Amino acid sequence: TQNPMVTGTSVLGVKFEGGVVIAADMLGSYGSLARFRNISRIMRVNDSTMLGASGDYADFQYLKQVLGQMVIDEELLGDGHSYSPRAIHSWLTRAMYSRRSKMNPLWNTMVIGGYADGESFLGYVDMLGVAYEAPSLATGYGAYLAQPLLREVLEKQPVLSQTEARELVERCMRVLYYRDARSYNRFQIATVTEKGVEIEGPLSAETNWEIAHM
Amino acid sequence: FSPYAFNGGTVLAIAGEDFSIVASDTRLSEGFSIHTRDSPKCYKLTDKTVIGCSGFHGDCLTLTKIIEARLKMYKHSNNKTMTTGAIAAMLSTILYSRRFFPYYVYNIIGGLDEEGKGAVYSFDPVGSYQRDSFKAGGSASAMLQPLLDNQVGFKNMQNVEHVPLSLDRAMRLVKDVFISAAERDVYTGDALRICIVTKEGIREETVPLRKD
Amino acid sequence: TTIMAVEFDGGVVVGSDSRVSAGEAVVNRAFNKLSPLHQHIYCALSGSAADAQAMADMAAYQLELHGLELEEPPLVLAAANVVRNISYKYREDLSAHLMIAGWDRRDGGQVYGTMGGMLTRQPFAIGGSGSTYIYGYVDAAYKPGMSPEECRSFTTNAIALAMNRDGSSGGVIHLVTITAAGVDYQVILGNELPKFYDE
Amino acid sequence: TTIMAVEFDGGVVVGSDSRVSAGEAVVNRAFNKLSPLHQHIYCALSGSAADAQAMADMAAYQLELHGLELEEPPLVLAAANVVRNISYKYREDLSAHLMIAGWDRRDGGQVYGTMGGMLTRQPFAIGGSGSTYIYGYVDAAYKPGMSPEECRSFTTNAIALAMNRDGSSGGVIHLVTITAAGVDYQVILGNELPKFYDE
Amino acid sequence: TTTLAFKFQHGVIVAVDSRATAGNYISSSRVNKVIEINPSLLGTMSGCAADCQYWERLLAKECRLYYLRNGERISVSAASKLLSNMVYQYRGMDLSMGSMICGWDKKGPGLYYVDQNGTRLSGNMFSTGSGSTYAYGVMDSGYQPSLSPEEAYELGRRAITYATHRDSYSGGIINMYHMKEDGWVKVESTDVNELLHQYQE
Amino acid sequence: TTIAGLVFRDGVILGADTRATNDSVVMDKNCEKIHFIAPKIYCCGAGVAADAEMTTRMAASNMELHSLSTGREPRVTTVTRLLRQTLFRYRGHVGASLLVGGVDFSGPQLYSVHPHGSYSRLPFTALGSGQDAALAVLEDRFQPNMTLEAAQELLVEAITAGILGDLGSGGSVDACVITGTGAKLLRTLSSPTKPTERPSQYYFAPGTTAVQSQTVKPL
Amino acid sequence: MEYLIGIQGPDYVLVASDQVAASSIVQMKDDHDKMFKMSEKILLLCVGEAGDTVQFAEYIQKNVQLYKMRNGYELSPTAAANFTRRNLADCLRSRTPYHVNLLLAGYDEHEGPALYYMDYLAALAKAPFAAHGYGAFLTLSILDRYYTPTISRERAVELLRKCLEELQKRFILNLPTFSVRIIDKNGIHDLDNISF
Amino acid sequence: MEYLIGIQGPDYVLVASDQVAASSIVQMKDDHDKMFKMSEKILLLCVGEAGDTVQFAEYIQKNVQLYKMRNGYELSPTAAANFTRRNLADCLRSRTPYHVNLLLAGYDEHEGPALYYMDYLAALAKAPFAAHGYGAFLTLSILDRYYTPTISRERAVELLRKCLEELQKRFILNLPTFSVRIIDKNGIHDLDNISF
Amino acid sequence: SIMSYNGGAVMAMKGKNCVAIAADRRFGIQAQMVTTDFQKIFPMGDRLYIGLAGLATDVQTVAQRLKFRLNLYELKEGRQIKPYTLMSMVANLLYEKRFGPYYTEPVIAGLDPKTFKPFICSLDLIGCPMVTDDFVVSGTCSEQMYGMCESLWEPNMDPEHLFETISQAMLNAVDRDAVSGMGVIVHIIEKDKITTRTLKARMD
Ligand SMILES: *[B]([O])([O])[C]([C][C]([C])[C])[N]C(=O)C1=[C]N([C]2[C][C][C][C][C]2)N=N1
Ligand SMILES: *[B]([O])([O])[C]([C][C]([C])[C])[N]C(=O)C1=[C]N([C]2[C][C][C][C][C]2)N=N1
Ligand SMILES: *[B]([O])([O])[C]([C][C]([C])[C])[N]C(=O)C1=[C]N([C]2[C][C][C][C][C]2)N=N1
Repeated sequence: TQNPMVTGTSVLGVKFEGGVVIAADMLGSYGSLARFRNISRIMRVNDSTMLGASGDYADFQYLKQVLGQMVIDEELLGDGHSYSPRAIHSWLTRAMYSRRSKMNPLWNTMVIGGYADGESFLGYVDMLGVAYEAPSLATGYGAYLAQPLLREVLEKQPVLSQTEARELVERCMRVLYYRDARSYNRFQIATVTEKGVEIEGPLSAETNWEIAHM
Repeated sequence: FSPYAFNGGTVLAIAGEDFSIVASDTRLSEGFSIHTRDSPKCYKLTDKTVIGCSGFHGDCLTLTKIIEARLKMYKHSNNKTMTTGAIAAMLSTILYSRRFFPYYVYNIIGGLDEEGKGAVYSFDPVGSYQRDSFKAGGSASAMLQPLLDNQVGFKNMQNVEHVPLSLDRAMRLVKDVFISAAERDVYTGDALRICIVTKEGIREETVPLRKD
Repeated sequence: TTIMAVEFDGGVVVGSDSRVSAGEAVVNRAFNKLSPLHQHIYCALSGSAADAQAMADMAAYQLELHGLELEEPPLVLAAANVVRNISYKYREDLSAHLMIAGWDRRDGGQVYGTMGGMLTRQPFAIGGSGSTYIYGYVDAAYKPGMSPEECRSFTTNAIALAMNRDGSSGGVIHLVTITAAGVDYQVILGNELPKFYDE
Repeated sequence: TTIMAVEFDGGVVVGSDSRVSAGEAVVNRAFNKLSPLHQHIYCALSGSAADAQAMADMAAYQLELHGLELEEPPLVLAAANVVRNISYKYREDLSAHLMIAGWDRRDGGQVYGTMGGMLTRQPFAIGGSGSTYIYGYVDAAYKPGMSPEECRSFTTNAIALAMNRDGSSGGVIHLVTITAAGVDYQVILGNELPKFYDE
Repeated sequence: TTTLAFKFQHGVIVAVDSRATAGNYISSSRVNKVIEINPSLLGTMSGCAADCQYWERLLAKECRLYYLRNGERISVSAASKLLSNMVYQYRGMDLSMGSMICGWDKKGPGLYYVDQNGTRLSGNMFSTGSGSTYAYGVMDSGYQPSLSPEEAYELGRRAITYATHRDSYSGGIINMYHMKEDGWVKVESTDVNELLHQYQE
Repeated sequence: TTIAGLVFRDGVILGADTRATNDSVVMDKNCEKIHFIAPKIYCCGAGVAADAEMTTRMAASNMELHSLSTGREPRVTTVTRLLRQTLFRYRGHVGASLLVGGVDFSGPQLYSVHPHGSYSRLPFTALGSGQDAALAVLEDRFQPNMTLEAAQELLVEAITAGILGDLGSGGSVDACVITGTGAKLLRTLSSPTKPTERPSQYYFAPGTTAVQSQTVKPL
Repeated sequence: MEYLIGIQGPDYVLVASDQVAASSIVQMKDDHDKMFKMSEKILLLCVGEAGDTVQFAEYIQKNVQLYKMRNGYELSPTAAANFTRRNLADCLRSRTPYHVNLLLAGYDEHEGPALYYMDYLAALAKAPFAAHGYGAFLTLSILDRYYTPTISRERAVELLRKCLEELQKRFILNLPTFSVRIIDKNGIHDLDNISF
Repeated sequence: MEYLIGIQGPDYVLVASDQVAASSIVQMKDDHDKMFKMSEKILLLCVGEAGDTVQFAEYIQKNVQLYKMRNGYELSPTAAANFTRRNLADCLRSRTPYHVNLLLAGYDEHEGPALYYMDYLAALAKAPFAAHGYGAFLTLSILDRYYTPTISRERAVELLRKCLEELQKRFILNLPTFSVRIIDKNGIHDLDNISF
Repeated sequence: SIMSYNGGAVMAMKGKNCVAIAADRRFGIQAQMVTTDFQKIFPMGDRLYIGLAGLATDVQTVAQRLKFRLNLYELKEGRQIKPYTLMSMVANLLYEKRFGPYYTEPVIAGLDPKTFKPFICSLDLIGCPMVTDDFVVSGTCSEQMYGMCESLWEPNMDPEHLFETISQAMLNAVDRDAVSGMGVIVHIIEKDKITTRTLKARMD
């Protein structure tokens, strides 16, 4: 996939005490045109893993299909073993790298969130096969706009509560709406804890336009 | 579309009489942004071998996994652990198999040889390699190598005793060159990870670097 | 960028979005694209910010001098001609469409499109990257004999529809109504814009 | 080319223009872009005529066989999936967007956009080169709970607005209404198309 | 890179420099540019370090297999032909290797030049690398077939030294070998800076 | 480079980092990026370093002539008109990206001026390769009519975000506070980074360096 | 550029070629043989792209020799020339073509002396005399001016000398020595080198 | 490619150059002089792009001669070398640059013998010996090996012969004859041509 | 690149009441070395020197045009130029060729004519100044020079220690650079004397 058609913008992710939260807007962009304003870019993988994706939407749908089948296949066995967030992150990394090596990349940047054995997981996988883990993540334009704010809060308070992480994410979504031209004021927030994966949406950020009068 | 990305990072290795040091910074980058400040570039292969990699992180992750599998395969068919020099010889052939679509990785191996002396091997991306006394690789490699030539190799000095390098001196020197490299190289920073390989095993040490 | 101007009996209504963009980054989210060339003459800017700003200033200067020499308020057609002249002469170098709208005692409310050096008088004009998405909308909604209130409502709706679809448009909606009585400015903020099918 | 499909309670309304173009020349001014894949499933073609025709035939064949094996009428989602599969697999070679619309006993009237291998279910969809000019129009005119008559009127208006503005669209308007009762075809000729602001 | 070899009355002399570079950066001054295939066979390297290192090591493998199969030890002429056929399969793919194969077989001292295009030439003297034109000038001016061993060693050392003085891509130390009937001997490993200062005085 | 400015209740605060890089190597660890245009008008420069330097010097010179002839305090609008008319003339080739701030008779004014000659008057702006990071801090925490100390803290946090997030920025934060009363140039207002202490060291004795020739010339 | 030349007489064929092997600006070898003996009465003169000439010539040589081993008699010059062209033309549109120029000289028991000219695109032409390389531009007219069909071998050698002398005076390249061979009913004979 | 060479002794300067004028593959002239006499004690050796060399050299020659006419004394080699560089560098960024390589040899009353090397980009360097062209790659090391600062003119001529002999054996181009001149306190002297 | 066509490296170091400037002596065209005594450091006053690295032709042209300007300045003003004033003069000269630049990066080192305060700075090809308190480098091996300077430089060094420091910095830096070297020249500028030394260096 050298020419991505419909693409999604930034995906945010931050760890908190006992879970991971990820956010993404519901926009499917066709160049600069906001073509699909109601598409979910966040997918539940299993009970402990969630996936957010930016970039080519068709590639994300294909990855969602393949990943979804894998999980179903594993569940059929009923042997007591299931894919952990780390294992899915590793699988995705190999998948992306393989595609990139044949000069036919899956044009996506992904954020993997998960909670297993009392440990929160947050992984990043780009289209070139570049992968790593961090306390907070932001793809695309979020790397320049959201990440700085996220990191700043984590430099003063490394361990956040669920409520703090949620509020911090909403603040980032507002900034993205103000400064990213391919963004849309309609997003989803997915949370993974010990109780499983939950997806809230659609949500909107409160916007201030006081400066226009100035 | 480009299949590569420059992710920065610097790796250093120094061989002593009965030790080898492999050190690296922990910043992972892309463009002008930082992906993470906690990505060490040195992996343990065996109890007396460490590899330091730098370059395109996509190839760095894949090559390390491939080497790790080849060490297990070698052990199963030869009934022993691969030595530092056999790992160096084998890595050369793995890098040369992608001679037309290369791994963009600069490797440096640090460990002990069969006589328990420090050994360092440096590689270019397509497999060419040689044994050296010390070596810098990656983003700040041209800043560090001249200083190691003067302070460890004693080049350009007259009336100087060529004493053997001790672990203590080698450790301070490693910390100093990385502190100097973090000031000038934009890709080098955050933290320094130092692995010391001796006959007693591999010990690790972490030291902070400038965050800007 | 989305700009629009409508003629009504006795004056004009001109409006635009407030987004300045550099690729995918919003460099200015509250920019005023409506610029006065004279007391009752305005121009809407679209295209390159530097070119449009330079052209608008050059024209304002030429019209000011012209007005003091002729001892009377400049006609809207004269302002359009001055803009057309500059736009045509430097067509190879300039990438900006300066839409002209205003009121004078001879012809009343007039709207002129002067893109690329070509001058055309229209009952209503739309420009900028976002105008492509509202062509169908304005062709079906426009009715002759609209009042200023209706014109203001018509303009607000069209701009709002374009801002939602066009990535290069957004922010707030600037609105100016020009008549014999004077210029009336108005700003419709993000939370007060017309709402249509969004999901 | 301009295509559009709308979902209504009990079925779908799908329509399109009839222009086939080669640069500035009209090679076929009365082409039928609405193609049946099965008894109650249709697809609108946009983009390359050869690619769309080949894809539609491949799908019709696959769905026909599938229907005889399962001993029942194929679901609209299955038809969309089959089209999506072909469209995604050959994304590098194919330049055609096959919009899917139909009726089945499980989900009723459904509209699916399958451009580039991405499958999305929508209450209404628009495609082709001419669809860019009616985005604003459909966002302001669409209302939930529309009847088939209203849906037919809504579709005709939107297509007419696009045909007037888009050089690649024109001719007549093909219209098909699909329900449980069957397929109803309709052709709105050039002299019977809706008229809006034209001068 | 500068490598040279010549036959004289007492065998073959082989000498090289030891510099490797990447652009203008000197990546090493201690590269070994002579491969010892067996005790009567040597290979020199010039061009891309990975291509030279890999294909010459592959020749060494083939030479060893030949000896186990035939019980006889490959000749210099057959070793060079094996190398030239190996790299000829990748012609046009941007391999970069200029090698000299030198040894002593049943037909006496042998010297061949082989390169990445498939060129294979037998000769009395050769020079390869970016500093090879400078080496040729000094080597051809002082070369005589009746040179004594010490005189041949001196000519080899002077030709490499003057090439490293003029060519930016050559330098470091000179590794010299002497190919004889009973096999090769490593003559010396001298730093070219000590040599040039002693010639300058 | 990260440069930023905001309008507060009584004036303008300008901010910058102090790192100057040659490609990917740090050349200067203490480059002054906030330049004097006039007593109550300052400028922060990003983009091509020699263009910024020459452009601001030419402007300061022309603005000084202007104020000598008129006998009055220069207006911020004049600086913006001189700068933008010069930049448009060169069609973007003079790569000067500037933030112009000052206080005149009409109050505090902040402008951003871009290389092709376009400009915008705003209550807060950021420029340079660290601009998105600084702008995120402003969008998240700016309020109109802040007090001098609140504005100083906000601008410092915005520059600091660029310093820690952008590899083209680093070093210290410099600030310029401009009000009706005074100008406070705070070169080195915050020093968030510093070279490590260094464990061991190196020492060269007397004649460690071998010398070939020597001439002494007395003055 | 390399130089090849062939002169066909009533009952013999005379061929000559330069002995320079070059690498960029330096002559690496000054006594390189560009002639390949395919059989007792056939010579193959080949020049062109480095690597290709030897690979191609050797391939032909091995096949010509194999024919003799399998049948008990040698392939004629004409059959050999056509075999060479066939092979060269087969690789023309392939991935690995042979960029070589050649001359095939031979003596057939029944047919007599033959000289064949072949370019890199595999066009085959029989000729009384021919030359390859940049030097052919300065010597072909000389052969046109002095060559007769009944020229004796002594006059042919003098005619060849005339051509080679022209190269010494007019050509920009340094070609000081040439290999000279003659093919007749008694086989291939080595004549003295023509040096300057 | 043309060949230039200069060797500076204690009280003289020795220069030599090839005499070949070429057009593509043919030597149109075999006795072309590449040396230009600027003054009684100054020689200008020039090679490079066709047309440029003569146009440039003549321009310098006319200006050097004009200086002598206006002042009554000749410009020194150093001043002449700098005048040449200044002019060459001025046309470097212009529309009509001069693609020439040169050597300026001269003898100054007070300063003695001088040899100047100048490339086409107008970088000027004083040197004990120098060479221009492809041949310089094969002869510079020879000068490095045998040259001493107190070399006599008889030994210098032998040293030059060594360099020229190397060209005959190693260089691919045909350069059979060289112009040899010497400049000292008695002016410019023509030595015998060195031919092969 | 045009800046590596001739090679070369220059560095200036500040000491306690003194300055040091050094450069390589190699003049070469691409891979071929032509001479080993090319001048890169020119005197611009009693205690003021300028080092130029980059294209050899522009190195000579810039030095000559600067000498022309400085000479006229000294006659008109009747005084010796200040180190900082020279930096501005040089920047102005390089900026005039904004679109068609001289390919050279000058390095200035000296002591003020009245207070003898050490001054060093470096400019780029366009004319942007970089006044520092420690050292400045320029040339094909700048990365290597930065490394050596960053770890070896110390504040308040006396003339002897400063000499050793800059010497070691240049020697080890040029040894890792293929087109730089063939000798090193060093100038130690003190208030009362100028010391010029040539170092024993590698000639390969
Ligand atoms: B609109 O999108 O057309 C808008 C209208 C202008 C303000 C008249 N134009 C722009 O968005 C725009 C942005 N820019 C530059 C981009 C690079 C940085 C400086 C501004 N130019 N026009
Ligand atoms: B429409 O403009 O998108 C239309 C839709 C098709 C019929 C599905 N396409 C075309 O106009 C069109 C024309 N052509 C070819 C042009 C060259 C001659 C053969 C037809 N392909 N698509
Ligand atoms: B020599 O200069 O030819 C030398 C000989 C080798 C060591 C046997 N070669 C090299 O120095 C050399 C350079 N490179 C690559 C060139 C392109 C950039 C990466 C290095 N490989 N060998």
